[PDB]
This record gives sequence, C-alpha cells and structure tokens, in this order.
Amino acid sequence: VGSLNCIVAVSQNMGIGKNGDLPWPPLRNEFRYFQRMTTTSSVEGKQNLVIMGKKTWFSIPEKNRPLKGRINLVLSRELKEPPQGAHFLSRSLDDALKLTEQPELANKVDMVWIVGGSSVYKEAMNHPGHLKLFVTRIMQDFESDTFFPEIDLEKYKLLPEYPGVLSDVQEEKGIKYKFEVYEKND
Ligand SMILES: NC(=O)C1=CN([C@@H]2O[C@H](COP(=O)(O)OP(=O)(O)OC[C@H]3O[C@@H](n4cnc5c(N)ncnc54)[C@H](OP(=O)(O)O)[C@@H]3O)[C@@H](O)[C@H]2O)C=CC1
Ligand SMILES: Nc1nc(N)c2nc(CNc3ccc(C(=O)N[C@@H](CCCNC(=O)c4ccccc4C(=O)O)C(=O)O)cc3)cnc2n1
Repeated sequence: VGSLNCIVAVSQNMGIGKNGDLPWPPLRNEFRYFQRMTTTSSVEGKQNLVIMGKKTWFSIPEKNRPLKGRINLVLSRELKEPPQGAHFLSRSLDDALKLTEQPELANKVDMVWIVGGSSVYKEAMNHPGHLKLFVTRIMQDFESDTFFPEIDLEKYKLLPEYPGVLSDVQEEKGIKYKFEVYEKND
C-alpha cells in the first residue's frame, strides 16, 4: 500500500481545466515538477502508482503515455479493456486503492498519487486518514470549466517549507506561481 497524495495546478479562481485542456500556456517547470514528484520513490526499487480519470489520461500527448517510471492506472465506468498503454483500468477509485493492498502490489508500489481529474480529487479528499495535497497556485485567473474543490483550511493544514519543494514564487512567461503542500491527518 503506502502513501496517498494528490497533486493539482490551479488558477487564482480555482480553475483546473478548459476544453479537455489546461487553461494557461504550458509551464515546463511545473510539468518538470509534476514529473519529479510523481516519479520519486522513497525506498530504492519501488515505483510510484498514479491514478487518473479517463479524460485526464487522453490529455497527455499520445507521445507521453504511459508516464515512464510510474504505474499508470485509469478509472472508467465504461471502457472494458485498459486504454492503449495504460497498465491497469479500474471501475472505482476504491478498487484502485484495494489494488495496492494486494501483496503483489504491496511490495512493488511506494506512493500513490491522485493526479486528477475533478471527481477523483473530491472522493480522494473525503477519504479518511492521512492525505497530502500538492497545490501549484498560478497567481492569475484563467477561464476554466472544471474546478478544484475548495481547500478546507480548518481540515487542511498548509505546511510551511516541506522537503524537496521550492517554497518560492516562480515565473515562466509572465505567469507567477508557487508550490504549496497541505496536509490533513484525521
Ligand atoms: N491543471 C491540472 O492540474 C489538471 C488539469 N486537468 C484538466 O481538466 C480536465 C479533466 O477533466 P475531468 O472532467 O475532471 O475528467 P476526468 O479525466 O476525471 O475524466 C472523468 C472520466 O473518467 C472516469 N472517471 C473519473 N473519475 C472516476 C471515478 N471516480 N470512478 C470511475 N470512473 C471515473 C469516468 O469515465 P468513463 O465515462 O470513461 O467511464 C468520467 O467520465 C481536462 O481539461 C484536463 O486537461 C485534469 C487534471 C489535473
Ligand atoms: N501540478 C500538476 N498537477 C497535475 N495533476 C497536472 N496534471 C496535468 C494533466 N495534463 C498533463 C499533461 C502532460 C503531462 C506530461 O507530459 N507529463 C510527463 C512529463 C511532462 C514533462 N515536460 C515537458 O514539458 C517537456 C520536457 C522536455 C522537452 C519538451 C517538453 C515539452 O512539453 O514541450 C511526465 O513524465 O510526468 C502530464 C499531465 C498537467 N499538469 C499538472 N500539474
């Protein structure tokens, strides 16, 4: 089993997507951060398991799938055979987790990352115990149509200076943004 983390990149107005896409111009260093965080395993030899919705999966340039050095798991109610390149296809979130309990995935998985979308987040956030949130805050407003569930600052404790996370303000093409990490442990 192990560790359960969610990583999101959100506009000032809580927008995460637009048109089966990202609302802002591509920020490589975020994408190189999303990549590094998801990939980095604690214990040597173990890999990270990343879970995403269907639409999220097909939004990675066909090029990029699966996301190398991680187990690619995709949720769908509808598909019957895992997507081309995915390694696991599950029907519910809870099955995805139930998957990692399996002694055959017990030794090979480290951290689980909920990399989106929009509903995985929400039931992933209502799930008891410990959960860490890795929020990139674009310090601007974007025109979005799918949004991130509000952080319950009295349920979620925003951690000041965490390991391997550059706590300061960034800029890529005039867009300023920072790396945050919220925790909950009830
Ligand atoms: N900026 C960011 O950090 C992020 C941005 N995005 C962007 O936002 C949008 C993603 O949209 P979103 O609508 O949230 O779509 P998702 O990618 O979550 O796709 C939802 C589809 O996936 C399946 N699915 C999703 N959640 C579940 C579940 N909990 N159990 C079972 N099946 C599930 C269903 O599939 P089916 O109908 O196939 O059964 C549902 O139609 C895109 O624009 C994407 O680019 C997405 C993630 C992070
Ligand atoms: N914080 C955060 N949280 C999320 N949940 C999240 N979700 C998404 C969903 N949509 C994508 C799209 C693409 C990729 C992807 O492609 N991922 C590769 C590496 C890309 C690296 N890099 C590059 O940009 C790059 C690197 C070298 C040369 C060229 C390029 C280029 O994109 O042009 C990987 O291996 O992880 C992942 C998710 C996007 N952003 C997010 N941000």
